[PDB]
Amino acid sequence: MNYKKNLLLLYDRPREPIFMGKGKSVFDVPDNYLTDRYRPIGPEIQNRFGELAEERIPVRSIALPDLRIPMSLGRQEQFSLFIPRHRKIAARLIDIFMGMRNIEELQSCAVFARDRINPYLFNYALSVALLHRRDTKNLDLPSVVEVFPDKYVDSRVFEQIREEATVVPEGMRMPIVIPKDFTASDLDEEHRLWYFREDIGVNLHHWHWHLVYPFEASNRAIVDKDRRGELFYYMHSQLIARYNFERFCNRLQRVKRLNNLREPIAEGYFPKLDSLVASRTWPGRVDNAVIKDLNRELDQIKQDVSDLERWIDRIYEAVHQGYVVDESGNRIFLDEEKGIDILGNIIESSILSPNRQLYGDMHNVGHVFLSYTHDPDHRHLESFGVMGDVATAMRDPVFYRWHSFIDDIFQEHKIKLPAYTKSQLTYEGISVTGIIVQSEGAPVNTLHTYWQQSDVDLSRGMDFVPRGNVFARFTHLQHAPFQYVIQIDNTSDAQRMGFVRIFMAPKNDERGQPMLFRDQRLFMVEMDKFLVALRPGANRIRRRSNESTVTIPFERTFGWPAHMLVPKGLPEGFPADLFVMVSNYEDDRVVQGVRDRLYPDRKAMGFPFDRLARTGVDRLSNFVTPNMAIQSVNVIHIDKTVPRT
Amino acid sequence: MNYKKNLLLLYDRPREPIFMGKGKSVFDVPDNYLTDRYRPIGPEIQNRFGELAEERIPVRSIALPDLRIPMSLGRQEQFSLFIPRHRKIAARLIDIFMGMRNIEELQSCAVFARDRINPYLFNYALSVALLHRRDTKNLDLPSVVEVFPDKYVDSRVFEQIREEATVVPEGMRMPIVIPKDFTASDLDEEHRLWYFREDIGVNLHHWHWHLVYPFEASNRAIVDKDRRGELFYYMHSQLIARYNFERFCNRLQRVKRLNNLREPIAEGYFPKLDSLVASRTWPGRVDNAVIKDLNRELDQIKQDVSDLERWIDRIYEAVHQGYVVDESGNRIFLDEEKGIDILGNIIESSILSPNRQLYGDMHNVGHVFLSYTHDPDHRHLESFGVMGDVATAMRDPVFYRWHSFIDDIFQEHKIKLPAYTKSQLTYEGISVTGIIVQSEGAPVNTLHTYWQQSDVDLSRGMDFVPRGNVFARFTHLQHAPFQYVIQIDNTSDAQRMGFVRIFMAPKNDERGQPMLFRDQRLFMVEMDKFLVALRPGANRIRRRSNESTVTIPFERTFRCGWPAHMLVPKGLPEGFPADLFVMVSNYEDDRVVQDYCGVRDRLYPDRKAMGFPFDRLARTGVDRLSNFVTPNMAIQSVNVIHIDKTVPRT
Ligand SMILES: [Cu+2]
Ligand SMILES: [Cu+2]
Ligand SMILES: [Cu+2]
Ligand SMILES: [Cu+2]
Repeated sequence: MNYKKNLLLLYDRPREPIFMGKGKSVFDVPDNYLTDRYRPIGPEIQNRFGELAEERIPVRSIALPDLRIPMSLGRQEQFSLFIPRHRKIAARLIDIFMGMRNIEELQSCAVFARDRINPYLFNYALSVALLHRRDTKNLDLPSVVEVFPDKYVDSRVFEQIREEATVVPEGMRMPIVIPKDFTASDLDEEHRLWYFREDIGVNLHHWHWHLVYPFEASNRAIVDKDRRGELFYYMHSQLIARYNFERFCNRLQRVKRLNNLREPIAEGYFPKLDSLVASRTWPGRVDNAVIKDLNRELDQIKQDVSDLERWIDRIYEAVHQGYVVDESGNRIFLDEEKGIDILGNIIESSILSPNRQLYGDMHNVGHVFLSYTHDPDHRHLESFGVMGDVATAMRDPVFYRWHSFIDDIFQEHKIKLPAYTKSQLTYEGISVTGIIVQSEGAPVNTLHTYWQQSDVDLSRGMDFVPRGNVFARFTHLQHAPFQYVIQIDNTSDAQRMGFVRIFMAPKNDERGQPMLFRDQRLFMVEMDKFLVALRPGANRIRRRSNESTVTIPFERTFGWPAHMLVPKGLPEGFPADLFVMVSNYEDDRVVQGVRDRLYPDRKAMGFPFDRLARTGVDRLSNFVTPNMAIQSVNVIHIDKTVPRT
Repeated sequence: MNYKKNLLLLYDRPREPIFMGKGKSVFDVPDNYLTDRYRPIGPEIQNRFGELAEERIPVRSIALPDLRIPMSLGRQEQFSLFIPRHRKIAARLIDIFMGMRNIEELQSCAVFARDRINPYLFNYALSVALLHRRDTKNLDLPSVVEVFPDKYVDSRVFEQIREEATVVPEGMRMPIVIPKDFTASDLDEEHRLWYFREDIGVNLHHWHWHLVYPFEASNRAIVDKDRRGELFYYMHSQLIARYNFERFCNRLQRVKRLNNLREPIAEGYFPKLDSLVASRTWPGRVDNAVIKDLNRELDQIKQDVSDLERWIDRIYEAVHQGYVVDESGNRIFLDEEKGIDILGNIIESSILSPNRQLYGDMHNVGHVFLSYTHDPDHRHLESFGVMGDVATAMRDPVFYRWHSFIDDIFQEHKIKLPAYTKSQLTYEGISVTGIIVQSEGAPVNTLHTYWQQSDVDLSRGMDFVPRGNVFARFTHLQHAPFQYVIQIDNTSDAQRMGFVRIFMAPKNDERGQPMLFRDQRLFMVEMDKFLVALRPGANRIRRRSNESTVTIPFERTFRCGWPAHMLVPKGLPEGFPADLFVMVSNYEDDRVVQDYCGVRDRLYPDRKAMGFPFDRLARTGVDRLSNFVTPNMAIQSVNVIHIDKTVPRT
């Protein structure tokens, strides 16, 4: 019905009151729905904004549960899911929206609440409700860039957009270029990774992943998605693999973990963002900032660094011991199957953790500590830095250090698992004899990258700005389209089903030597995984880059961003090993890419390379079984700006 | 294509050679496909049976893997999946059929093999392949009663069917009545349970359950179905709950477990079956037979009773300890979630058992011991009794004693789990205020049962019998149709999703008082479990007996779940008092996303343990059902009346 489309109007201009009229419509709000500020002049308003609209949406006056808790968070305050208190507020609001029987009462509850609670919080609470309420399925939620551009764009543009929109008539408006590589100069070598850390695409992917797999909400089934623990491990683990790749393409070494929390943090980061909702800017972190004990009475944070250290010490112990202990006192064993999944829930701290009280909230609390170095006891009445919000956390370099550490902890369980036997990763009969890649107008086994401007309408997000279009020009990494061509022999006499698993790693190390397996296995980034039917004899499989199951199409973002599928490489060319494996789909099958049910692969995530090598294996070229293939690829960057065409 | 329909012709007349022509068709078999006996007279045969056939199916000559192992089992021998050796033979044949490229070779391999290997084995191996192969989905396999009636019918009828078919012309043939209550007289009080033990329906359900959820070495993909261990526990556990119900309706006490294996078995059983494939009869077991150490060199069985006892001693230890140990030496914990599932695989010995070598093959080996009391060292060259075949095991009373024991072991784990808290089984907002049942022409809260003859065409199964129809008349328990009517209040302000869980148990004890929970919880039989959407305020839910998720209709079981006609216990002529119970649980917690009862092909659609409200002990203060209840539950006194009359099928 219309109702579904009418809720989407709530996302329009989040700070403009709901009675101001969104798109080609306007809401006919009761007077008891007006805020205390505006209610005493309600007559002057409803009339003043009503016209020039094709529709007037009526809204029925309902009972409405107490909205005290939802309204506890200030309107001009920041909202983060990492802060203990906010979690309880959001989870309560989510509960209200979720608890509205009809799609009409959801519209009524929403319309009332919208102008009383924190915009950032509202957006989250609604987003979560719509996606998991049963009436509002298969919907198109507007990109959070378009509703909250302040979390994605240098604050400098805002006063240009205001100028352009006020001075120049519609149709003659110039697109606003969004600054790139703007957070640090060349004195900071970290500035080179702007195209990854600060890319709109990857920041959206991270935000959205945490939307669909929350770690604590209310009602366990929403949190309890198949293998979400392992997902949390793997997804974040791939972020760093990809980051470490991009590091090598900018003449840097692999990211160093946060060894220990007492030592200073070398790399500072000023994000250059200005929250229009908080009307303040996000604080920066200086070079050689030190983590400090938190005492944020308001936010309900009373945590010492030693608490964090204690959690880590215990988690390590469990991992080495090989088992954990639940609240009850019983032991649960970190086996080959569910071990990783358990560990994930323990480490991030999802309510699925078998003993939150003992093993703590290790990952999340780390995000808060790192974001509050500048004001840990709230004496300066300052908010958290960028690492305190999932939406912005990936912008900071320290993210990769903290997430690097966390990964090492997971590793110190994976290295305990028994090596995959020759048997276990052989497909009797199947043999892959070669894989290549081809781009139009480029040699074989060669990938190209470059810069590319794209346009986004940030009009819905620009509150109290003259209506019209406001196009912004993003510059971001892009790769030329390509396709894999895989030669597979059956030699069985029957149709064989198989999973094609494609990863890519660097060929050598930072010192220029052909990488060993122990090293290289951790640098393999997944590129594709798809099901294929093989006829007896010979099969030529072809797969386009845009068919990738790791990626989501550009149009959707505006899943990992498509333009970020290929590492940057170097102008002189960057050498890389492309790897493919065909596994026996009958074993890997899940009787029942992203998936809203169960995860469609029985094998562990990162399956060929998650575990250590079997004895005698030393490098990739002798790890291989017949049903695998390696290929030298060369990744060439070109510093030029292509259009979108 | 046609090929799918052509394989179904293999099931036709299992002992008639494949070149004799099945249904309205006949196979055009190569001469190298003929048997050594018939090869030298091929010229005379292909021609002789070519006549009267509409279609002629060609068959291409292929290589054909070595069929030595499949052919090791004699043609006139019995076949059981419990016997270690047979498992290896079948698993190998399954492997051959499974490994054939196209459905042109599946048909070719089959056609060749069919007349060289044991019919019972062939049927199994094919059934398994078809049910789990790629091209052959949704294919309706003929009822195993129709292909092998010898496992389901008193041997006496066979010489009547032969007489009738030879003497009387088609169309004028009288339906052959199948004897009921024929295995024992009234001196044996056990004879009363014929309508359950010997019912075609329940024996088919058991056979089929083991088809779709094997434990067999085979391949891990086929055996590893979601929670099959818990399934094995629950399904068999419900068999005994239902059996114990039917016992109470025949003035008998609850089934006594097999305490210890050294003491005699009081209840003998002569099954009165004659295997036309083995051309012999199944042996009986005498009263006060004792289990004896097996030494069946041929079958590859060298097991002592003490071995069994040792496995039991160890399993008990693990259950009390609260954990098991895998081959590697690590400890795996029998937790609230997966504990039961693990234990199931350990006890039956499914290849999924985390340590077969230590905890043994306890359930299966028990079936063999009990079936070989009459000839344990093979000195008398006799085959196993009825307990040695899944197809027939439920006919013997000892089945329920052995399966009763096994259940007690599972229980020993369940009583360690923490009681469900008031919180855990409350649905905040939902309140069930009443449940009733209504049958056409009968007071409220009253169920009726009776006898009913039905007809089945056993024509496909009657080898070397003049072609035509051969209808057999089965007498079996039946219940009058009914429907539940459940009054549920929402009081929330939002549409609430809920699982309706319906069980039924006996009302009072031996002394005539309300049964206590500790006792009654184990006698609750599942009657239905279905999803329901509740509007704010008041909701009147109605559910027909024939919509039950525990059951499958008549049509299926005569051409899979529990037979529909066996859904209701028999009750008494004077009326049998019973507590009907319903619970509405919060489906959001119980949901298993996903796009029934015992057999579901997909993952199991319920996060809660099987049995749910009654699998665990009572929380403190609870004592009987009427104070176990939460608002979202309801109890109702039902009365089950039997009437000794034979209704027609209409
Ligand atoms: Cu994250
Ligand atoms: Cu993080
Ligand atoms: Cu069984
Ligand atoms: Cu059994």
